Amino acid sequence: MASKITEQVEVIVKPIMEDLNFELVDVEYVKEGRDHFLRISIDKEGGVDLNDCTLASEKISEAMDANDPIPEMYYLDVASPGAERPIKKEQDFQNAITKPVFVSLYVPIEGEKEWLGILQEVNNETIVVQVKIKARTKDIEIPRDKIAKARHAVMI
Amino acid sequence: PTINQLVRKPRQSKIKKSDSPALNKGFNSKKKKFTDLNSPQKRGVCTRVGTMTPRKPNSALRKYARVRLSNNIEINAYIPGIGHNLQEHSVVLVRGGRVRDLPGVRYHIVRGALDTSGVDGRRQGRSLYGTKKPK
RNA sequence: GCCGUCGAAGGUGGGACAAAUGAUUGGGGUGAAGUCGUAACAAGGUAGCCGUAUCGGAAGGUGCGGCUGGAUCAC
RNA sequence: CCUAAUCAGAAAGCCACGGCUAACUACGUGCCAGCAGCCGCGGUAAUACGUAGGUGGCAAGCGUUAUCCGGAAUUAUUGGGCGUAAAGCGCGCGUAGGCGGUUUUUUAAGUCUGAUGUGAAAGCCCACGGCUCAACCGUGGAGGGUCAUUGGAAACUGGAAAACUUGAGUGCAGAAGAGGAAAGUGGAAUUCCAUGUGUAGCGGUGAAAUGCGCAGAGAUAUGGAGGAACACCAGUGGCGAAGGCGACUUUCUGGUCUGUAACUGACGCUGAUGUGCGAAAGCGUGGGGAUCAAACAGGAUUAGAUACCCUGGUAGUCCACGCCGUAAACGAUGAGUGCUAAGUGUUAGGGGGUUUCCCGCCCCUUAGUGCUGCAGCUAACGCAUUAAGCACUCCGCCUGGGGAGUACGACCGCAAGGUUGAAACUCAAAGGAAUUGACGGGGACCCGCACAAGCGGUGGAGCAUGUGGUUUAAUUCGAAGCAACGCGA
RNA sequence: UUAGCUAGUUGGUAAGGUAACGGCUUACCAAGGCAACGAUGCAUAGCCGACCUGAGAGGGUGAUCGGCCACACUGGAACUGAGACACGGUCCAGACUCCUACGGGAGGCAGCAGUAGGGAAUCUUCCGCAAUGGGCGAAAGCCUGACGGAGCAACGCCGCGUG
Repeated sequence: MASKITEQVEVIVKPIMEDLNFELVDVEYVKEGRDHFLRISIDKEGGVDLNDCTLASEKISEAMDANDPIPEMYYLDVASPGAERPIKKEQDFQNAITKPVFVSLYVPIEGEKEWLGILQEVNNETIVVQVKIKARTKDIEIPRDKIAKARHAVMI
Repeated sequence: PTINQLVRKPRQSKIKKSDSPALNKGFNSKKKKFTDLNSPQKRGVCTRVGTMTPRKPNSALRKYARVRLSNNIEINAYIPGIGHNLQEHSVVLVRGGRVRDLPGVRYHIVRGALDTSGVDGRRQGRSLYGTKKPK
């Protein structure tokens, strides 16, 4: 159960940072009628090379090869995610000043609240992104109090 | 069926749906108009890369990555092939292909011409694998 | 030159679909732990259909109705 | 484009080789890397990874991908089913409509059967001309209407007219019934309970708990109550179109057929829409509640115990109408038509002869419902006069599995929620029949020192070797349930 | 899982109005008129000739090319002229965007190249009017992004070898 997968989290968080010295921000498992899919978001550096995923997956799989208190075998999903992150905290927005983010704010336009812009600078609640919508350039201050949903976005 | 009911009916076929949702650029970059472009290729980036593990006995560790093409539509896609030099948020070309590794995915990257560079040590990449004739 | 027909365009107000959002509430799971709950026997176990309901968290069972169904499986 | 010369000399590759499909071996590689369109290969040994060769295919190109059809007949008009793998509402009534009996004419509507005008052109096919040729345009022809018009025609369908009849009608004689719904009548008796007797326990179990209960439970016999469905028949009896329809009776009707040919004269046909009827549950309301009964709890069980084994009781089941309209309403066999070996019954008929009622027999069919089986057909299964054989008008479905009868709409439904009805994802299967294995246990046949009945061996005690161990300077191997231990030896 | 649509609408009356026609639009009176044989609504769409695969049946497609239709920043017009409510007239307004002395002026490639971007990328910001094709005339001629021509994309066939 959840307690069990947490126990696996502590036991296998050792390797991750004695192997690739990564840290798992979490391990979560999804299942659809088969060995469930334990997505372990491995961190360390942000721009994780694919090799830095292959070798890390080798390490973690070998670690759990002899370690599986959970009776059945399961899919290890070794994830080395990028910077893309849901922006709940203000620091989440502060780190992302480099990269574009998209937010859903209490005042939408055209029915839906979700809009993507590319941050130029950090200004507390106010936003000076080069938000680009409909091929339109502008720095639009999106009030965070309006923001019902906010996530850091892909850079493309 | 009877001739009359045959007449007042089309006898419709069982026409399929393309299991490859290959909606290429079409009108994505104006008006965001959905357009069934059948392009064999769009340019686009894999914002994240990953690696799910296969089960035993063939522990053939397969690696995935989530990608956005010219239409920028989310999908987790596996990488085939040996050797690469790309990373997170690298531009990649993905071809349509469903393999025995994992469900939830029906496409595949191609090697040789973009950030996921192929290897020119073999001779099979003489006309393919993105790499030139091994000379 | 004025008025008068029409007159876009454009906005105003009444509302409709509305669209994401979402007041706060609700439902759930959850014990890290703040209650402190004990500490005995741990289950005396069960099993050929469908619809429908009443529960069982469910796992199923009481079912009501009428019964079509098509044991196991290998290299 | 052509000529003077230029050499084989510039100019060509690529794909594949397990097979599928053309072509393989050697090697390094090691179930790992991997390859990977499919079967799947690769575990060190690969013609399935890579390399070299060798081969093939192919080339100014090759390979991959995106899509359309062939395939894919995977729409099944051509060119599917629904006996079971996917499919018959649940079953109706019927509007339109679908098709249309026998014969006599007209019509020419069609239909056929030419003529006309008219189908841009090109492409289009054919021939042919040019471009070396090809590619290619061109040339003409062909082709190209389901177009309009007129020539015939009257087979056919459609009319028009004329009638015929068995179908249909309805006609007369009968035969025929769980058909329907209303109403009443009875019964044994769930349960409850009256009275009287009567214990001590009932009680459920592993123990029982509980729950009932000593003031009478469980039990009894006398007595009822309520509501319930009606002990046999009962069956391939039957009615039905189904749902379903069996206590009896009646209600006032619906249907059943034998014979019938009564004679208008096709009046027929299935049947989109529509649309009625309709297991159970559930439920609205208003009653009943006799059971039964979820939930329930007492309560075994066990922190927990409703889990089940209890005890009682329980919405509702049950009466009034609606909602309910759904199901295994399943034969997943639409209906009608008529044909087609048999054997061979039924359920009602009839007839002939047969004989006393032939009722007794037989045989002919009437109309169904059998079993075996001609042919036929099905993957198989089997049907086979009642076809799943043959054909015909008319309905619906089915489109891999499943995703999901589920989403969702809409409508409806008191509600329940229903009806209705997916997308997306995913997998190469899912699936059907058969076809071969195994299971998985007793009885019975049955034999054997297997026993009975006795009888022979081990250790008792000690000794020789061996099996093993000890230690050794070494204490040499190889093996050990039956199938080791004087075994090799 | 698109069933009601429906009021100048229906028809006529008189006017006008256009080449005509009529609710075509006015005023009249009247209530129509469509609706399962699927109106209506929605999506979507240029049309066909033609083309691709298929023995064919069929299915699918609709590049140039033939024509037909629609459009020319957007809306609302209207002058003109045989004919436009005018792909490269106009007016206005809406923007849009641009610029101004800020007072208001200015523009509209779904013409052709090309540009930017987009896209996987698609061809000259090429030439010419040699050939025709117009417009205007008698003509030269004007312009011709029609078209012709060469120019790029082994993009497609065909064809020479790569002995």
